[PDB]
Amino acid sequence: MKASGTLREYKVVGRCLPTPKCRTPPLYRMRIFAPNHVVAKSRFWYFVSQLKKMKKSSGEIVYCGQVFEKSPLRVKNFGIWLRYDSRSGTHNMYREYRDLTTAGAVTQCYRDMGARHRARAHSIQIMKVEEIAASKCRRPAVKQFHDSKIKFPLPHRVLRRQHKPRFTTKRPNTFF
Amino acid sequence: TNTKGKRRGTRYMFSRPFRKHGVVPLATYMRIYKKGDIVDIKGMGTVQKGMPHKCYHGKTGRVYNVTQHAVGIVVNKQVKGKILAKRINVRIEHIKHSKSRDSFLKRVKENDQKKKEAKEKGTWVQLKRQPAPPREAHFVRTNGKEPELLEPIPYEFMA
Amino acid sequence: AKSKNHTTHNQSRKWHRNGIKKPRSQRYESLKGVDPKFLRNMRFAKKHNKKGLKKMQANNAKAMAARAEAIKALVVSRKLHRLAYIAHPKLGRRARARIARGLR
Amino acid sequence: FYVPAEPKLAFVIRIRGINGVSPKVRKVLQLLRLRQIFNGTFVKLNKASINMLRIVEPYIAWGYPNLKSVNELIYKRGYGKINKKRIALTDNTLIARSLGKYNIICMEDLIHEIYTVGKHFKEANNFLWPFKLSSPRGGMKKKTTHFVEGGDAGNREDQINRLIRRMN
RNA sequence: AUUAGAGGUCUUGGGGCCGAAACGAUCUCAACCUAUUCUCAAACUUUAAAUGGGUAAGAAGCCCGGCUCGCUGGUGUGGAGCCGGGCGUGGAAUGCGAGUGCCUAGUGGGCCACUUUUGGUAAGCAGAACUGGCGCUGCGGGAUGAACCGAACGCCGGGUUAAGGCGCCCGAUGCCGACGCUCAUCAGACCCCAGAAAAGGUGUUGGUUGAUAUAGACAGCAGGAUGGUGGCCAUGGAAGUCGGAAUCCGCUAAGGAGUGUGUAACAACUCACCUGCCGAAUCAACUAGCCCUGAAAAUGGAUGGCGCUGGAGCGUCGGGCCCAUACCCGGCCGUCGCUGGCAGUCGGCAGAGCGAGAAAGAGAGGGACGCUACGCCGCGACGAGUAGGAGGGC
RNA sequence: AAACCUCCCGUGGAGCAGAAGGGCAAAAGCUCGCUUGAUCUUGAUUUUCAGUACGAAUACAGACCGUGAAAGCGGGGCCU
RNA sequence: AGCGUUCAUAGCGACGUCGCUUUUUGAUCCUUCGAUGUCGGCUCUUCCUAUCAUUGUGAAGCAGAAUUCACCAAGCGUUG
RNA sequence: GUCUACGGCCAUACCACCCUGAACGCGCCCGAUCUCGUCUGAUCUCGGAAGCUAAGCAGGGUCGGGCCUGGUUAGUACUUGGAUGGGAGACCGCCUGGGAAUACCGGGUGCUGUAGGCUU
Repeated sequence: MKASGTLREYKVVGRCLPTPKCRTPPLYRMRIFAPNHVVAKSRFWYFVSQLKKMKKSSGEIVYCGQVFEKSPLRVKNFGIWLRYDSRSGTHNMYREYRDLTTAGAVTQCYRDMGARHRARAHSIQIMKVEEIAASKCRRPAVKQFHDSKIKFPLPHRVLRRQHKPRFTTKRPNTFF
Repeated sequence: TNTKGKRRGTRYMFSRPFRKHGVVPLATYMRIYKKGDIVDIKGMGTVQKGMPHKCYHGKTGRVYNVTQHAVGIVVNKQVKGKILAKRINVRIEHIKHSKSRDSFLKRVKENDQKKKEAKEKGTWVQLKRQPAPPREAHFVRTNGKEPELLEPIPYEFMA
Repeated sequence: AKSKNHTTHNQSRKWHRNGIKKPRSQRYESLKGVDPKFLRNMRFAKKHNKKGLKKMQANNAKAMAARAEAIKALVVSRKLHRLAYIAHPKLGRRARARIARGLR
Repeated sequence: FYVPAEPKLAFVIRIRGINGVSPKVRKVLQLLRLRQIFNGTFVKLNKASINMLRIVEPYIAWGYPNLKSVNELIYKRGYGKINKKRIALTDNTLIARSLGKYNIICMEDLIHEIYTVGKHFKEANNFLWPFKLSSPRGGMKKKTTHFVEGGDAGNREDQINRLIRRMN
């Protein structure tokens, strides 16, 4: 699964096909973070095949729906539990992020896991996403934004649009 | 290079199954074989007379000649880019009736049954087999219970 | 001055250029290899088949007569199909004749 | 929950070339009439056909065609195999001359027999010459890997329509 | 093949031990047996896959009736062979015109790669299996290149792509690209591929686990650091300060009948331990990223080069854009196919038609061109090529 | 400790000329009795294979026999 | 682990294990058999550093002297 | 219900031990003249019918061994196809499909054809 673009959260629920032995098998629900719903269904079977003795040939998807954010206008603190794989052995991690959507926090994690540990998206098994209260966060890079009177400047404003007047006259100003 | 011995590399092919050695069950001997019977070949090591060559163990042919103790079979043998329907004389012990043809013979009966039947009724009843179709649309009831959540378990070093 | 010993590298490709054709199937396969005692008698059964010829045609004449007196003892919407009946070239001729009086 | 009926129709497109291809894969690809790259065709799905698509899944990119995707394909890129000659479907008499014995006497009849897989899908679908689509305007993600892993091959279920709008 | 202890019995034996001696006892030590236990097998195996190999999916099939036989026999029994008749929803999917016979050249040095695999320390080594390549083959990309990636080629116009790319060489990011990581006095920079390991870092970035902390943390800076007692067995002499059996309480926020440095023991001090301020994560052990050490060769020197450090580097990703002989549309050439069409130029002896979804009759009682038919015309599809074969050459 | 006798347990841990593998328990082993199918003669087929030979082998058929109460079995050696 | 009176690491370092080099020999047989003149010395230039000396320094079981280990380093020497 | 004779499948039927077996039957058993054969009437063959279910045999039992059949092991090991995936390598992850075997834990403990009895 390539973590292409911004991921979306899908609610995928599926079950074994009915056999004459068990008429109605129980339903199984998952929260999948995926680019599109087609790769969500495949990534669903990846996990179900690990926890249950089920395969796509013996099962069916009874509902493939996308779950939306209940508060896309509130800054939230997200806790993520991963299961990534290094070049030597696998590890469990607990990472915190600070975003508006759970799907946005998860994609924030794939890029960060790819930058910090060179872990590619196919080796990560995100297992739990919990939006935590600000008092219960642990990582300090997130805890420093819990301030009712947060205040800071933008010190060294890197010049953008540095090619519009490609040959200008005045030196650019980096103070505003 | 390898040898060209007749029973070369048949250490397990002609061996008897586990705890199945000893005298041969007599039902194999009292088994009729008409001409044109589809027959699959399986060499048995207990009887060394009339064994088929190892290149026919597992192949299936049809009977064309019946002697006192053996039958003649016409088997297809692939020889470097050409098939040869060649004749072998194998003794009964290395022979079974093939059940590959019977499921067709059985299907012919219902086809011949459901043709004279439902003809006077007029109802056109499907005869040809059809592949497994895409399954229909149905409703899945979640009466009461709600689908339980699945989450990947955390890793923990086994060894 | 050694060399390659043996290989079947290109052979499977060579075999399938003109196909691996199954032997020519043919009804009435030859009777070579059959038990001589069975074959010897089988040739006698053919040698005397004409002996019962008058019995054959006599029992065959009544056998066609048997079934002779036998059979003689016995002997999605309506709108679109309506238009398909008019649009038929042969059996719609008498149907698309009101149209001749329609423009008149 | 309401589980919809799993689809009966699929549109298959050959996305890899003709150089260095397995003998088993090559045989299946010509049983689907996909001998050129970017050649398309309709396939009715069942246990037999699906397992043929699993053999050539690195070489094709199939999915479930939309109704509009069937319209544009038949209308813009629809050529009939009349007397073993690729002839453009310019008027209905070309269809009725060949598919009349199945009450298919117009383009709509043919589109209906294709979309809702009918009793005469085989004869109708075999009447169409394999669609010769153009290269996909806008590019591809990756031709060599499967769709789910960020590529283009395999089953992209309903996203096949976006690919048809660009290839057609 | 093989490791280890257990539980057994004299089943026997090894030195004995009180036995002259005695399966009587005695500790034994061994094998032996019974339960377990560690570790394996190309030439072992109870089990046992995936991939794979046959066969079947009808008319040459089914179902009745009758004859023939010297074969076979309780028995018109068995079987086979013959006639005759009846059954067509053509009995899975998909695709596709098949069958068959002559004559026949070249070749019979091969090589490479994924996966499997034998010998070998290994090899751009030797030998196999499977498929695909190269050879016989250009083209886009990999700077360069027999084989890698894309894609196979008539001659062109337009469009669009693949694999690759988009600081400049050099077509395309001159995006208000996104999020991070990294400083190298040897940085790094893209399949094949053309260079590095164990080990190590208080470089930095994340994680895991376990401990102290607002009955106030850790650094730093200072003060109390005793009372029973100068303890009982001890030494000429050790009082907490040389060695070992012992190792409690009052006064208290705390002090051990004691952690180093010194005298024959003393005096003194520090230490464990406790308060004052500072006022918040400190400490430990791991782990993984980038970087660094490990890291030495000979002409001067190579991420392709220049150069690049708010990347032109590394990871994860977006839009946009660039172009192959590939794909799409169009033109033209040729080949192949339709075993296509055309003798109907049927004219005042005239009547101008067979493009029409539907087995078959426009049935009787003065007018361009053309058709060297070995000609002319219309549709489609297709086009690499060494050795070799054939045809056509106005 | 091993001579011979007896009982018990004994799925083959023995034996079957030889290498190894397969096969075998009222036998294919061991011990006796009678024997010469290790004979005469056509073709067919398998194995190696070019689907040619030789060798070896498998099913028959025609004889003549052996053995056994008999069904049968036997034209060399349980098979390679 | 030890050696080094004492003291693992001043200098060493077993049992193990990871590499580098192509100034040794092998292994291979790719190039050359219508020929690439096949041992040494002599002569002469240049390059490498895995540094013997010399410059500048670190460490010693460095008192001095002498000698060991290591660092930057191939500028200049290395003979009769 | 059950047995005998001949069987088919050839342990769900075997093995160890224990219990109970009406009737018929099968046996043990009693003999050696004849048939036949042994060192030996033990076996084999033959002629019998006093005794007995002790044994065989049949049935049942055992937290039985074995066997049969499941669960678990485990979507694990392995594996088809795929990638300009990772890694210096050894090897590993993913995609697409297929998918085992012990230990450990359950359940089961012969079905059956022909012919003839007995329980009348």
